[PDB]
Amino acid sequence: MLLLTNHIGYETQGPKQAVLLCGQTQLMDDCVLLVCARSHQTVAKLAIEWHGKVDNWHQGQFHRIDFSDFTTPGDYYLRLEHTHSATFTIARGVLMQRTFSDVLHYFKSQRCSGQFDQQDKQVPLLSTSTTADVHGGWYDASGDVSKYLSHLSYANYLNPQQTPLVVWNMLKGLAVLQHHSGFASFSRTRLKDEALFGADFLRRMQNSEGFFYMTVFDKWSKDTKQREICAYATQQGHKSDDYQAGFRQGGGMAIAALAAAARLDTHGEFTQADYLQAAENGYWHLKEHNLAYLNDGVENIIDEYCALLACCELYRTTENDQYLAQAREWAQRLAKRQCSDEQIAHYWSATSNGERPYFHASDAGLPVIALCEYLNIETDTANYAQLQRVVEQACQFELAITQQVSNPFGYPRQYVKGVESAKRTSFFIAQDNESGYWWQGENARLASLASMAYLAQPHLSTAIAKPLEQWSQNALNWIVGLNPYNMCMLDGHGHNNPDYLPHLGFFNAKGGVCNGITAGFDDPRDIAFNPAGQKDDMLQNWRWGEQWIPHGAWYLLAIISQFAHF
Amino acid sequence: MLLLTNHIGYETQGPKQAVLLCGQTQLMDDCVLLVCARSHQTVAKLAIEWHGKVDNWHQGQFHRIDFSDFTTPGDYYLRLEHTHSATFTIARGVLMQRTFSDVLHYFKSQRCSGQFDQQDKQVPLLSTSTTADVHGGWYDASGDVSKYLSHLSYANYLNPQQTPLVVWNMLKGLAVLQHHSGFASFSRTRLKDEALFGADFLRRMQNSEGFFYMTVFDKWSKDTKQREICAYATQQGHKSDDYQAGFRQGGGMAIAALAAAARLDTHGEFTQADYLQAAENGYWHLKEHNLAYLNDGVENIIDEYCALLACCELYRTTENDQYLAQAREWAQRLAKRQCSDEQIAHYWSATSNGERPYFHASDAGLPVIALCEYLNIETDTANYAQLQRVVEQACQFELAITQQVSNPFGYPRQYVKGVESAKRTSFFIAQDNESGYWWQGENARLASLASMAYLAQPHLSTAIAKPLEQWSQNALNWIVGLNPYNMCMLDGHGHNNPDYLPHLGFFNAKGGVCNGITAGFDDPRDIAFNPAGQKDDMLQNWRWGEQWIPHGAWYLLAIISQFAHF
Repeated sequence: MLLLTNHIGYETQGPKQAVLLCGQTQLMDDCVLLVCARSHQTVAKLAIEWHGKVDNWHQGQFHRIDFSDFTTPGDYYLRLEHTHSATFTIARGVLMQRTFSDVLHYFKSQRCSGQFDQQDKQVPLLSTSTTADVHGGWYDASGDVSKYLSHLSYANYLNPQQTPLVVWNMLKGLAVLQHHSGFASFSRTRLKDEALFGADFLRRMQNSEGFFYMTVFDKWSKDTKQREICAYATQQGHKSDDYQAGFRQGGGMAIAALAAAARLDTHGEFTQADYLQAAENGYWHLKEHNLAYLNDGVENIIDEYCALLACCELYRTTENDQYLAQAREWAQRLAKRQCSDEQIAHYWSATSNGERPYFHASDAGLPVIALCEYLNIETDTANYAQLQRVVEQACQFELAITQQVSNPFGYPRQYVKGVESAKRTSFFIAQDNESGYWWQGENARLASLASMAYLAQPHLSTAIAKPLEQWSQNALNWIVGLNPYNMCMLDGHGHNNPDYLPHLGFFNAKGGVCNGITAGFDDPRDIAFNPAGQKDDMLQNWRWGEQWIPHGAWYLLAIISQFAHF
Repeated sequence: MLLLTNHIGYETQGPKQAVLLCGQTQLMDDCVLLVCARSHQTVAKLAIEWHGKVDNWHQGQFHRIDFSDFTTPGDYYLRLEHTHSATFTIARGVLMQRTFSDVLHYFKSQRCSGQFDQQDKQVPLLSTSTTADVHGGWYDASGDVSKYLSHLSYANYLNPQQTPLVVWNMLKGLAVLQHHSGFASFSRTRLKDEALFGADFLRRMQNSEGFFYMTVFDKWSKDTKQREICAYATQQGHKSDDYQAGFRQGGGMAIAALAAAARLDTHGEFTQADYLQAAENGYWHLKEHNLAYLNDGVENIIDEYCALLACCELYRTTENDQYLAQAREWAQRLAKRQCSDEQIAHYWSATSNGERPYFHASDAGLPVIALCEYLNIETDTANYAQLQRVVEQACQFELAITQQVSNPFGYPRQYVKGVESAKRTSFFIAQDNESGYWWQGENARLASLASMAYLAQPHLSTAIAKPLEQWSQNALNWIVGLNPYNMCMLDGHGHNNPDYLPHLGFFNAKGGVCNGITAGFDDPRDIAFNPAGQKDDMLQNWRWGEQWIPHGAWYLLAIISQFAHF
């Protein structure tokens, strides 16, 4: 008997729900009390909405309690007979003004420093006798002082955007809140400071030929002397000299950041001109050699969304028609990844035939986000209205799929497929993917989708506005404690914050978001977080408790997009 | 009915208590239940110890509940009829392994950066047309991006040690936990990284002539262009060109850090030789010109404790007898500050006549700490046994004074005197001091004293060991929520964390410790934290909610000393 809630709070003018975890499909009393937390007096009577089993999640039976129409600010909790929820807050831009500072502190806490950053001034390029100066940037995870543009390059369909995404997300934040007087001056300064710190690093990560180094990998040794520019593969981190980052391999996103970084009135250790050049150069180089840098030699959706962003950002900065033309092409290419099949319409396909769907535990939003950046700069109304309808259909999909089974928690669902298994709709990603091993929590994904929904509202019918308000909130709610494990994954907030590997001195950091909750280790249709079986297996326990900078970066853009939307 | 507890936990083999806040002097039933938090079954029956009123603290009536003899690890809470305490933990080195990481993250979060640090490369020296490169170090407070060796130099008896203390505390931490296998290798790396970052800054803060710059002050403007090397006075921060830091003005401590920094196998942006030189040079320069740099031209206790440390650290590093001789002199001088008067024995005197006692809301420990560093290096057994007895008597004092009135909370008491009041024993400092305005929370002071107790045990009888174990714990307990305001002052831990000025974007940072609780604003014998009267007055609300790097630094040394002691 648990009343699961957002451990932080709900928007005054926003969707609000909770979820009841119990034993039965119905109870005697069908009502829940919203109670003022100071006065302990009831302030609303709430109807329970029955549901029960969810996929095959062990914990028990789950039900929904909506209290959206309630719009009076303050602190409340839910009560149900004996049991009552944790206190939460209803206010305007609650998440933003509560967490934003701490998330940014996290980033500043995880800046590459000391021994490691000294060494990163003279880093071996694998297989050569060359060095590069690639100091700066952020350590990637609670237990990894390696620094990434991307990894899992070898699986092809999995490449997550890492250090670049951080930078671009931050710049994109500054963008939406420039002119917003409710965003404090010091708070704007802090976001520039961090963003430009990142930009500098991205600029340093570009080899003179025009490509960007993909990884600075230490094989998880925490050895200074093992820090090498490379790629790697498998869970044993076999290093390889394919360190050229293609569009999907984090290069596309690195261009987009540096182009946006160029538009700031201030700059970092490098000038605005320095950034823009590195962007333009880096783009036309990949326009030539992308395919040579792709492990399977075929561009997929990830390349398409990444490159579109790069072009959209370069046009904005330079106003040079070439880039609008390139955007237009990439957009048309991306719109082609919109596929319908015999059991679901307008899903995103990785492959061009529609045989393997797109699904991502990190950047799942970007398809729609990237199209929205295009729509923002596309003045020809034929092109606009075409790709407008793509964005509309893709959002209709996200809603359709997520509401096609019993889903009290509102957890965004997705179309997945394993290397050797059938296309199926799912809560979590296919564990049996091309990596051979890789799967973890999706907090990044959730916040990515949340961000997508908020940023798309400009280009969407007001028919589908309110539904996405809910979808996006339900995603965020999960991250901060409206989940079966009654666990806030944002550290230093809510309850039951998970740590990673304290006994080895690899702690989580306050303000960071951890990987999060996954499908069952043994049972794809169950749910798992640090399950007893594998909780102590250091080969597996990374999947849940460990923090990873994309989770934070997407959370940061989500809360800012949310703040802007109210 | 509140059962106040440590919001984190108690040592398995450590003193444990709670405090009952209620209405009455006695209750009907006189017993409290220690309850297992997982099984909800009783595990001990605890006697209440009656007390009632404390000084003139408004909240109500206070009683003690001791449960020290209970030594079974796990999670428990106290229950008393309907009401129960917050869950807490009993384990070995509980505070250290719970917080250490986060406190260090805080420091890395508060490193001087961005536009501010760029500007700190070319800082005007007030009244001249000179520049100094003083980039690095940590921002001083939640709402101050100025960087300090010390301030309140003008009041003479108030100078707190700031940036140097951080560095020295950290180095001193590394020292006690070198060889300690329970301190993770990565965790040692992080502490060096941060310490050496600090050392570099202290090295940069030394003008070539041999003195150190006292402050890098921006008049709280958060303006880049207002950053000037200077001193200042009053609450309006009137800048002045007396920027030479004497022994008490943070110079003594800066020497001590750089000397200890020289002993590390690794080094920062400057070499071990660079640090040692800056130390030796800086010392012999102050040995000459100290008096010229003191606002009132007279050395007081603060100079004596600061300089002793410097000498003790320089002897350890160089093994050059000159410094042991200097230590020996400073020690003899400091022992002279031990005074008895007609109502209290072996208090610390600021002035040489004993007319104004020493009391400090920051570094109150150092007298005894500095003598202990001397005792650590003093081989002549006459000198040792003399100053041994001083350290013994000074601790007997701290215990005597703190147990002379109804004191359920165990809050270390102190001998104070104002500009406008008689010598009196007190909980908090004299608000009516030489600053003209300055008084705040004493969390630094508490942790300073805790640290003192742990580090002194080597040189103390086992007769007075257990009492100081309790005193030190009772200090720490207060910081993390065993206080009338049921408030953990360590951010990201316990309950009711206070923020500072979020509406202006001057947030507290997770891992930091804030100023804390004070005497009543209107009533010296009451207690205050963000009281309604002054809570919104921005001229006064700094006194409570604001974070300040000494609180953190002393907390960090306390938890480390504690960890070492069990």
